[PDB]
Amino acid sequence: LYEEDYKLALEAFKKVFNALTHYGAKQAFRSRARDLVEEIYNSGFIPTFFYIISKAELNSDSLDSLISLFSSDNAILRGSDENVSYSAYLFIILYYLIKRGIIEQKFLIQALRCEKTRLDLIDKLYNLAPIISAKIRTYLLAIKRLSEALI
Amino acid sequence: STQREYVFIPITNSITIDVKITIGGSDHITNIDERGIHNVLVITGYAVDEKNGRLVPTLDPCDYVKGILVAGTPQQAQSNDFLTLKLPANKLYLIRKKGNISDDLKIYIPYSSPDARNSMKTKPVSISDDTIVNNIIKEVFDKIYNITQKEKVKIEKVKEDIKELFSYYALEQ
Amino acid sequence: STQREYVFIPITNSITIDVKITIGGSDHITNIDERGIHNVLVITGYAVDEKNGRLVPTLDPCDYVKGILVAGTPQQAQSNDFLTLKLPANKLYLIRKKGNISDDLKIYIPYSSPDARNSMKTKPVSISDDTIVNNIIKEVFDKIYNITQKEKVKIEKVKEDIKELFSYYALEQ
Amino acid sequence: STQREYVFIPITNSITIDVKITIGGSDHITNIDERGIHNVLVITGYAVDEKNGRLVPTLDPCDYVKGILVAGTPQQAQSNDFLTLKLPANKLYLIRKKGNISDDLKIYIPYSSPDARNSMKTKPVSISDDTIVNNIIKEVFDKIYNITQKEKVKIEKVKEDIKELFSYYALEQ
Amino acid sequence: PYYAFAEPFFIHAITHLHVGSGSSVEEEIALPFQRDELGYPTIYASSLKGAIKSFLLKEFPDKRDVIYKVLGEDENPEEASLGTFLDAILFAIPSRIIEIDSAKPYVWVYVTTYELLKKVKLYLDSISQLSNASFSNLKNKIDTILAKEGKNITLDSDLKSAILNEDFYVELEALNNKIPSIINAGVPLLVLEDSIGREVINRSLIRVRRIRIDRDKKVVETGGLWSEEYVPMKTIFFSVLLGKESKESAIFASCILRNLRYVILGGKETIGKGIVELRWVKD
Amino acid sequence: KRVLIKPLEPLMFRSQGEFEPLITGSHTAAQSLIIPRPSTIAGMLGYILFNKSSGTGDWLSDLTNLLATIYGTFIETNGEYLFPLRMGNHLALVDQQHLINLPTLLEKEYERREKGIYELFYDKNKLFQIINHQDRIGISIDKSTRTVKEHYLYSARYLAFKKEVNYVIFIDNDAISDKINGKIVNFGGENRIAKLEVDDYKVDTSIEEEYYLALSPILIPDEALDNFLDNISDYVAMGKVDKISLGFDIANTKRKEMLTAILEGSIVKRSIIDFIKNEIKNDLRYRFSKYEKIGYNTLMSLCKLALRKILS
Amino acid sequence: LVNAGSGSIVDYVKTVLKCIRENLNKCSCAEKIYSNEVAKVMFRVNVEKANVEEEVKNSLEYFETILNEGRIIVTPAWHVSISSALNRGLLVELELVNKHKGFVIYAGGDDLLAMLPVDEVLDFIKESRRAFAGFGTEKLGNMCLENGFVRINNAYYPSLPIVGRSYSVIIAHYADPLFFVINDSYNLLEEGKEIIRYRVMYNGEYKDAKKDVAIFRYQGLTSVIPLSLKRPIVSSVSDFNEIASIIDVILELKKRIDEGRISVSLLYDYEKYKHLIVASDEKYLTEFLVKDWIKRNSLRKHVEFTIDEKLYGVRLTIENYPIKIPNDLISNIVYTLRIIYGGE
Ligand SMILES: [Mn+2]
Repeated sequence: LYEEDYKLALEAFKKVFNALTHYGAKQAFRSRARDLVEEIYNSGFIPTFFYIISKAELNSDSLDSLISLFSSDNAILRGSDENVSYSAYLFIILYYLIKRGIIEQKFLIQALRCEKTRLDLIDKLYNLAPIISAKIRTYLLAIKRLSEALI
Repeated sequence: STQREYVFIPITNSITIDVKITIGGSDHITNIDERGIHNVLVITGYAVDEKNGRLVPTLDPCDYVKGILVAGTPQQAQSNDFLTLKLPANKLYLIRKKGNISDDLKIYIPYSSPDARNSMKTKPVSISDDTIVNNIIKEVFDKIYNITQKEKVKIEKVKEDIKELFSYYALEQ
Repeated sequence: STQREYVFIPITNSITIDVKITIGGSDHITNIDERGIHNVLVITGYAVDEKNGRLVPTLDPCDYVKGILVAGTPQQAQSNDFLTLKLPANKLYLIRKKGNISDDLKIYIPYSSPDARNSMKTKPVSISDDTIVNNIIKEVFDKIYNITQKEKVKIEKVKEDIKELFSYYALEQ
Repeated sequence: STQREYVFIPITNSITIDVKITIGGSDHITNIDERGIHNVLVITGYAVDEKNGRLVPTLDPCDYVKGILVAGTPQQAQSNDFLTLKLPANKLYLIRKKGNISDDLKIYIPYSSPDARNSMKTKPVSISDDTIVNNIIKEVFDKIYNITQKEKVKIEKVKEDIKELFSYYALEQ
Repeated sequence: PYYAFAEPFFIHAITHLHVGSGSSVEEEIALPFQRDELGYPTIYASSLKGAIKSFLLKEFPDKRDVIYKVLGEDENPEEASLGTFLDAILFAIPSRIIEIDSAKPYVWVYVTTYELLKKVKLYLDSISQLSNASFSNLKNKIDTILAKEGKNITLDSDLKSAILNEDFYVELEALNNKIPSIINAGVPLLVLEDSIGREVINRSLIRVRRIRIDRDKKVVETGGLWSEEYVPMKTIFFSVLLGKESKESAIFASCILRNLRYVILGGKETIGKGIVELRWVKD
Repeated sequence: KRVLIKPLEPLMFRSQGEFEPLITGSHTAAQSLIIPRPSTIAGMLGYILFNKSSGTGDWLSDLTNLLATIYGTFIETNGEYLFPLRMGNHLALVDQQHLINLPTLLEKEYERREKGIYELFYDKNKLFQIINHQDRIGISIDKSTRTVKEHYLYSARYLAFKKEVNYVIFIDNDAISDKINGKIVNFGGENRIAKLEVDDYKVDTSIEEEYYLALSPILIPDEALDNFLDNISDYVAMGKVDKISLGFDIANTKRKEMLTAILEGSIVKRSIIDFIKNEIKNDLRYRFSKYEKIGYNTLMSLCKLALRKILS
Repeated sequence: LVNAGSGSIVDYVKTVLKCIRENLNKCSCAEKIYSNEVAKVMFRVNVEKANVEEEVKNSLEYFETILNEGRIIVTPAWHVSISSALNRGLLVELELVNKHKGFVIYAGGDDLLAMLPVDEVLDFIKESRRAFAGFGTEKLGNMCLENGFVRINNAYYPSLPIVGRSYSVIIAHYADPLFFVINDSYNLLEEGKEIIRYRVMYNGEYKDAKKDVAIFRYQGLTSVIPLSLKRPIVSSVSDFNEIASIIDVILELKKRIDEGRISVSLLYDYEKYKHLIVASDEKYLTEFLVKDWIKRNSLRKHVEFTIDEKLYGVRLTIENYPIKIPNDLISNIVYTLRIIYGGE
């Protein structure tokens, strides 16, 4: 069932290893990798998601310094402490969510463009949290093992 | 030549002259499947006017209008200046998608010119006050669909769905 | 009694038309019923010309032509070159016997005389490249057989057997 | 290379001479070295009409023609009715090849009309009346390849293999 | 005569089971289960008969001659046994369910594929209208289910959606309106598409590593590590016992088979891996 | 007319001799025949039709005293028909069509012919898509140690069908048909089970092509043996010739007779047919008559479903 | 052909081949080749006669036949050379078997049928497949094989460095009936070599390949180890060591597992990494991935044994047979380890 997720990680990730440079918030990503996973199933998906969006800088910088990844190239994501190194992770999860038709782009792109629809974007993620948590599990453990090996 | 037409659903009842193909065939995009009014496409970045009810091209993304899509052509007195456009029916942002469509749709936005006279002041409006909604059952559905009043005498379905879904960003002016 | 027709099936889409009207005759012997392309037949000693679409024989049971037996008269403007013979239906060598034997058979065969000019390097080839094979559905399997996509929600298995149940040795020159 | 032709060998003697050649090319189709008839051409799927000889083609591969690639030109007064074939010459089903052909050949093949005027039904026949074996040996077998009675003082092995090395499927229609 | 009457029975696992097969597969397990042709867990008829015969010889030592007659003789085995077991085929395996819907709480569910039910119907059709014992209702139920092959069907439920074995989302649909349950354990059955059903099943099996510890310095001995595969508790298999007409076959069916609930199948019994409850389809 | 044998589980048709723990320091093993020999089908059907007051000597006497001319077995999966095909050490299942060009294929010259037959047995073969050997290792347990006995371990390569498989025989008499309908039988070795369903059919018999497919082991009468094994090229185009044993008789508990035979799937040249009739004595003709009643000399031709005996 | 010559003759032959190149010409390019042959006959002092007309035409006709048919035309010297090299490689393998406490049932030339302990079967496979190609480091009696040849006290007899070789291994219980053991051995070595395809690149292009493998079987477990991964299995003196290179990797890994530097959990823990690694697409990514998979069973402090990066992307196929096999070479390496141990 899950055998293209390992293929999806390459062109979803696209860079959370190299252009995450300076080795602080670069190596720190592995803490995301392990902890969040144990966080995502011991504590739930929505608690971890609220935590991740908390660390998001959702102005337009951490709203477009990521939606630029949909289109162009590797995005050196220096910015500041893990808020741009954290909005790439929000991007990771939402990239899985769009490339697997759990939530479509036309909503996502529209949900992150008014701040009126961020709320019901999250309110809809809340209803999809069981299914989402079940489905991303292997797709996440993929990048967790990527981190163990490479990052 | 697959063809369609856009018909917005406010409390404002100015959508009963641009209807030609009520049923006209066997299909629409919007229908009733006893679990909601499905396939309600929504176009984003457009405001409605109550004066000569139509759509006006706004740049704001979340100035969005909800509307019904049914297999129709506006009785070809209109469409002269209406947004007449053929689509790939994959790049359409439809709410409550149940059945996806055939990659080509001659659709018609009821269009209004930008009207650079007034500066737009849009406000989100959600429908209530059933006095304005009773006229919808005959004014839009019975006007168009096939199964109207044959599948919905439990009209609460198309009451609370029409309520909780069909909002819009009008100019209120 | 009726009369049948053994239309060829090459890599080519020269099989879009063989008969004037959709179906015509009363009964058909070859069947597509839920588990196989039944009662197909394989003519030997011949070969197919993918371009210039007709038969171009080459006499050995090593060579063979796989065609379906449909009830229609050949295009009404030929059969100067199309074989029209009659056999007792037990010299009718049908693959995947399922149905009813008629015992008074009449066939039309798309074919041109060899007209030997080229060294007939006659090379076999699969029925594959799904882009080639999928558009064939409702013009070789529903242009004469409306029966499918009427009751059949079993198209891809009688596609599985399409992937192999046709084979030949073409002309290539 | 060379050109060879099409001959059936039934209990019928009507195939004496329309191959006007007595020497031909440096290659020889059927040779005889005191073991019987060699290099027999087998043709599958062509029923015979032995009286008024015009082999009406069948479709059933369960009939055969035990023919010979009879050396030479088809009398240069025929083939407006025959068929003809310039093979890559690996396809001919030649029994017990004694020499080695360099797979280059052209074959003129007599032929007939499908005979849609009576129910087809063929029957197997073998070469009866060994005296008529001898006389068909005389008329047709002698004056094509004359090495018989040249070196052959052994007829018990060359006239009694044709006993059953040639069997066919006659229509009698 | 010549297999007149038959007894189909359910093999309900009371503990985990491990009917071994050597290293007979290409998986990473070193002590796999006995496998069907479809890679599903099966119980060979040899193993089932041997275990049941051993158990019955122990717990009916006076009926040793009846048991010998029905199931065979150690020496003088020149007397064909007038009873036989078919291979036990997996009928249903428990699966962990994270259900999203139905307002009804479930934490585990029974899971099948359509291949399994096909083989069960094969066993079942080959008995009823041929033999004389009549339990056609079970066959009708299995046929009604097999009608819907090619889509995850829930049975006796209102689920409509679930996570199965913590890893697979599936969307379900009731059969027609309602149907008698094929099992009597009040737990939903799900029949799954033969492709997702087998992923769910091969994730329902227990594959453990095991260790031999150095008895003195409390460490693992070198190479003292291997893997084994248990069929989970509550798993259900299905088999039939076919009886040839005879007198002591009636004694078998009357005195013996009517006092067989629990037996021990398979191996690794000191781990406790063999207890089984046999439910005859006769209630 | 047609009797479909439907196995309910893997089967075992033992190919060799001894299968029992005779030697102490060794395991025993067995491998199943892909197609059950006709003696197996015959003895099964007889078991279904047994009488307690006939024969007792030369089993085929009182066996044929109950049967018709059973026609050899092939494989039907889902209405599809597969037919054996045998080479030197090889055995492949193929369907009706792939047999047509086989006479001309074996007379194609060296490389063309070898490539052809080699593709027939490694690309066209549908055996390993429908039937695979399921190795079943079994043991016996001594009830004193609850462990294995000394080396009392055995392998048995069973016959696992990946999809629905029937075994197809044709039987002449119809009073036999409606007395073995829906019978659960002990079809094969080591106690496996199969079901019998009968459906009346129609296939023609009298055909004489150049070649033939042997749907059963052609028995050679042991007086034609040297007259057969000097000139093997005259009678079989390809296949296997093997010493076989006719099985094991149940009423008398003895091993049946060992005869040379031409295993099924071998292609025989029509020269075989009369070669048998002209080289057998009436007293042996009477025996081989029964040998054919049970189904041993069955020929199909590569063109149509050409059922044919040899002597009859 | 062009390499078969020794001397200025190679120029003549390669320019003839150029005249044969792209159906160029006969009777025309017989000048450029000839303006050197006549140059050569005039390069001496006592030549008698030349019918270059006949001779260069026959010389081109030879290579034309060779290419048209597609096979080096065999002469008796070809047969006696192949047969002599076969017997000499046999003499080498006789003492290779005896080097590993083995018992020969039939070792004749091309083939072999021995019985060895389950311990030195991999060592023997490696060294035998290398010595068959004349690549070894031991003296095996009086015979000291040298990089494609067989040196026997200054006599350089040829070898078979082009011929592949398959290998069957049956780990059998001593009480297993030799009938089925020998039959399984033969049926593996026959079916599998015809029926398996593993990735290879020659000319720099990932193609398939059939023979030259090593099949293992342990009462149900099967594995295949490709032995060449190059279709002109050797063409340089360089590729002589590449033969059986995968086998020394399995031997090294078994050398780590025994001494207690890796745990046999290694052999039951690769499945999880396998999904990631076969979908993986960058070299050093998979490099680190196997390095850390091993580095959960640990191999060493400060890890030192990695898989040599030629092993990845190698995909083994099978023509739909009951022989089930992992589609990748590292899983087959670990199944070979499982099979070797399973017999110890
Ligand atoms: Mn070989």
